Amino acid sequence: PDAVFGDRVRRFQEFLDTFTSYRDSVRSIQVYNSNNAANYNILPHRIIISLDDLREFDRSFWSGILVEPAYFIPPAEKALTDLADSMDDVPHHPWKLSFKGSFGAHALSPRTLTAQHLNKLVSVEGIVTKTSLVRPKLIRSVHYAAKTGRFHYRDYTDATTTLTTRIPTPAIYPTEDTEGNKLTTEYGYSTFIDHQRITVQEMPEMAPAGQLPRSIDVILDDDLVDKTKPGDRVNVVGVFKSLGAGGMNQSNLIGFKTLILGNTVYPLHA
Amino acid sequence: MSAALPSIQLPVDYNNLFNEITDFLVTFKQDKGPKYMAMLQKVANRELNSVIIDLDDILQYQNEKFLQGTQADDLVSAIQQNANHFTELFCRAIDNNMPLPTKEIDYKDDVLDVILNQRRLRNERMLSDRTTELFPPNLTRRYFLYFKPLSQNCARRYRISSKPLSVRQIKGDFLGQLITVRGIITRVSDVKPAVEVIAYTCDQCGYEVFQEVNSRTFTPLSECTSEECSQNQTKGQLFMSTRASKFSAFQECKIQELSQQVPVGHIPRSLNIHVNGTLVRSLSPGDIVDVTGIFLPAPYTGFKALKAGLLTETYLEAQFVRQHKK
Amino acid sequence: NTEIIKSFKNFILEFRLDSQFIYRDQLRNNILVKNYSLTVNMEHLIGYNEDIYKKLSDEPSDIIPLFETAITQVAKRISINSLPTFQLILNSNANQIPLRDLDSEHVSKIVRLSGIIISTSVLSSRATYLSIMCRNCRHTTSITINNFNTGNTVSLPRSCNCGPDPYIIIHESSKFIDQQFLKLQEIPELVPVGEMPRNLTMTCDRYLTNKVIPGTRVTIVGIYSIYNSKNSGVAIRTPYIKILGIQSDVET
Repeated sequence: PDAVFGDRVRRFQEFLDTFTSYRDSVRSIQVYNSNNAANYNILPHRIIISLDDLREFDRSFWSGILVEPAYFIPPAEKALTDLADSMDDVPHHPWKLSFKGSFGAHALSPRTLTAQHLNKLVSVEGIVTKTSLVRPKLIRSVHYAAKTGRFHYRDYTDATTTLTTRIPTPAIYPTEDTEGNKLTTEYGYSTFIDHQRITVQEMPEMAPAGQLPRSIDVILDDDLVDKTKPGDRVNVVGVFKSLGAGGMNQSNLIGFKTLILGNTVYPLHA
Repeated sequence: MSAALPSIQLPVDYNNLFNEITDFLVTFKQDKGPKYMAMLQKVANRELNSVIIDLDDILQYQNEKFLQGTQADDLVSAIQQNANHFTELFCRAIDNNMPLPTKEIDYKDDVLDVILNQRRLRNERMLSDRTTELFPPNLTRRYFLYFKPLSQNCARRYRISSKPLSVRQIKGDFLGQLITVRGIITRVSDVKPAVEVIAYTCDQCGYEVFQEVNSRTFTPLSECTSEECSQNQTKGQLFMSTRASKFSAFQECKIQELSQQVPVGHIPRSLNIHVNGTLVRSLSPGDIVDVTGIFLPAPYTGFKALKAGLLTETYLEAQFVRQHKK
Repeated sequence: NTEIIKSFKNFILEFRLDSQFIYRDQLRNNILVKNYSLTVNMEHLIGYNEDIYKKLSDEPSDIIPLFETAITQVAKRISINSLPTFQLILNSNANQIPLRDLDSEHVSKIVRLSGIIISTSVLSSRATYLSIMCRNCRHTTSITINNFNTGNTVSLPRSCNCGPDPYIIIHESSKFIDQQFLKLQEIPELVPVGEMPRNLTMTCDRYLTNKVIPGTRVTIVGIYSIYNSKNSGVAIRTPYIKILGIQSDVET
């Protein structure tokens, strides 16, 4: 990595004192992970950040997030975890963000999208309409050989990662190290997360004259699984990613499906 | 290797935890002879083939050397994270400390008793007239292993894996542990002969090759690679036989919710369950049961269409069932 | 390709009727509102020069994407950072071609017609300027597509040897536009006494989306083009009209 990450992590270390109330709530998560171990021998790792001190610290970083979020969230991702280690050193894992938001000018209802609002933080609302099912998903695989001792490792991430894009690894089955070995896939020690795609359309009360509704489909991951029933009035915040190939890879009409990689799915009652 | 598939060290080690398994075997005094002597020998006397190891005995054996005598690492909390590597290795301790010629070698109480001797004595007839590959160890077992959880009083004393979780409570992070669920068995299929080891026959060089079997996919071999036929131009054509291999029973079912743990919203769900071993035909649809067993995902199936979320299919192996309305 | 920009770049700067000249006052008032287009009346081309319209009438698919870059070199003589490619919307009135008689001769020719719109579609995304990196070499590049002829006419290359098509699209640095996919039915007063009313399917670009409700009377000026998907014959194509400029009536 560059200095482009380098100064960028350092400025998110000045975000622990001006609004140090966020540094209080990290310990409260570390409280319930100890006192549950005191009864046996629940809380997620998601920190609600108001998008309100960022106007009062740096206007060139607050307007940075709402324009190109694939370059400022993964820096602020790793900056939070090292502060989530140095304060809490007793026990021996993403630590995601939320963005409460103080909702900006990207407050667009799902009828007005897709044109210049790619790669931004939209705040879409509406009525949920499909509610698909839950399946697990592989992230890390730890192999183990018992003829030479040591464990092993394999990262594996899909195109629906946290925010960015990298070289896609179609890792079916990592086996057969540089020896004569029959490697073993340790379950339990590996990691798995949940995955659920729901589709949301616009509200029929704020609709225009008689037409068909236009829906948009949002991916939820790592925390918000089984949060809303179908047929609820839901406000969602995410990043308007757009993945897939538009028929240019298969050497041969329509193309480029769009998704939202949601964070805060926040039920409303109005 | 370096810079790709690196080595992450772990705080849990596996080297020392073979020996404390061996001391949980027949060298045992809490229950004339111990309970693991005669129950092993009764199976060795071909009177049973389903060795049901309990888990509460692991807990009480820990307290016999906990704060008394030497210090040893925990095993019941070691099982509750892995729960699958402690199945092929717990049997690996058994075959050394087990007397084989205790029973008569008489006529048929089970089939493949005379041919396995001919399988075993011809292999030593292969290694007699030479002046070094034998049968694989997972072939020659002739029993099974199981586990039962603990719920009543042993956890209240000093503090798990026996809580009656509903089907909707099963997160994605339990993949690899022991769980206990409840519900209503439906859509149960019949018994079908599966396979776990396969015996070919070269028919010219005689050397029977084998391989291991994994779920729903296995590939047949090429032509013979044994060194008597090969390194020439004449290589034998090998053919599979069914009277020379090990089969087992297999079944499938689906467990819905018990309709008291259902919410007022979402619609009830189901898990797939494979029953492998001698507990076949022990379930019946339309009842209320409490199923235990390890919970591991199904591997990659082909065609690469719905994949890369792997189509994990979240099935659940069975170890012990506890019915209701006896 | 060469110097046909300068024969059009002088047309925007120097066209002038009696006192107040239009295409430097329609280009300036469509930037302050952030509208990013232009409306050329097609009679004013052939009054100024005939050699320009001779090229545009023969081969329109290769010259209208040359006029779109002749506008964006003029809007940097007025504003002085992000100015995209402008869009050209044109309208005229020669003679309507009825929807029934569209032969095999009108392939890639400016054609206007009329009818009633049946249905619309949902919006989509087409790529204009995308960024490519190779998987092994990691040699970055940038392909800028501006022409529109629906499936594939410009694709990824095969080498920067390396493998079959080693190229990946990177989704973090690109630009996208919209498409609309209407359908259009002929007017029932040109009655098919023994026939059913036929229909065609159009496309629309970034600034004509969401303009017309189903059930109106429109007049549509476009390029009658062809595309060859298999979605029933041997070497069979299918017709469709790439709309550039929908002159609806008052909506009423």
